[PDB]
Formats: sequence, structure tokens, C-alpha cells
Amino acid sequence: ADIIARLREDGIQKRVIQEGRGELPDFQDGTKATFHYRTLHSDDEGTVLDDSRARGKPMELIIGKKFKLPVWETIVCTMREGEIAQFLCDIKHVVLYPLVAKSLRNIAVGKDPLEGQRHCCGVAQMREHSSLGHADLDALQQNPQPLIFHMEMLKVESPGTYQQD
Repeated sequence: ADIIARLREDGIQKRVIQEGRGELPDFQDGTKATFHYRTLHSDDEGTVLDDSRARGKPMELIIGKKFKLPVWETIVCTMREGEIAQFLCDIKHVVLYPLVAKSLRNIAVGKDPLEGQRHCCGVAQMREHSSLGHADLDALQQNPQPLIFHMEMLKVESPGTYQQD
């Protein structure tokens, strides 16, 4: 119906930079929204904690079925194929963002932890010790802050057309 009018009364406040192209799809339980993300601090420091379009490697959010963090889904429900929007969300919604950051990296290897314990998708020939224990997103665990999420929409598919190979 009107998604810009429900976001302003949700606690959050949205802003689009470039209005994209085409028709706005369903955004319901089982939609594959593929986009970039750049999380930086709003007015406490101005520091960038995470940056995906900086290297050119896009993320993937499942609407309300696989994915744990629901504020990424309410951010992208207003956004269409090719639309770019940057905006703050209140700490009541991004409280479990530093907990799901330890699974949108790790569980995203290939469906569940023990289920796909294997690099067979696109990770081959890299000798590096990773070692989990952040200070950029663990700054919220000592002092939680409402962050700027710069999302960049590229493609989004509905339950029926989307499939993994």
C-alpha cells in the first residue's frame, strides 16, 4: 500500500539517493533480495564498521525464512531493482545486528554450520587464518548506537522464480 508512510511511524526514518528502475516486487516470506551494504556510525565518530561495495562483492538477504536480522528486510521493502538509499535505523531494530554479523559471514558458506562444512561455491586457493573477535561491531556490545545503512539494490526475485544451484 504505502511503505514510505509506514517506515516514518516505525521508529526508523528513510531517504533514497537515486530512485531506480521498474516495478516494486512482493517482499514477503521467501524473497531473495540481492544488494550491497555499507554500515557506518551516524554522529558519534563517523567511522565505517563494514563496507561491501568498497571491494565490489554484494550480499544476499532472504526475507523472513532463512535470515535472522529483520531490520535489513524493512530497509529494502521500499527499494526496487537499481535503487540506491542511505539512512539511519533506531537501536530497538539494530540490537541483534552485532549477533547476526557472526552468521551472515559464517553460516553463508553454504546452508547451516555442519550441513555444508565445505568451500564449494567460490572460495579456492587462499592460505589465511580468519579468527573471530571484532572491535568495530563489538563497540555496540559495550555502547549501542543507531547506524547508517547505505544499501544499493541490483536484483530481487520472488518465491517461485529464485533457486540455488
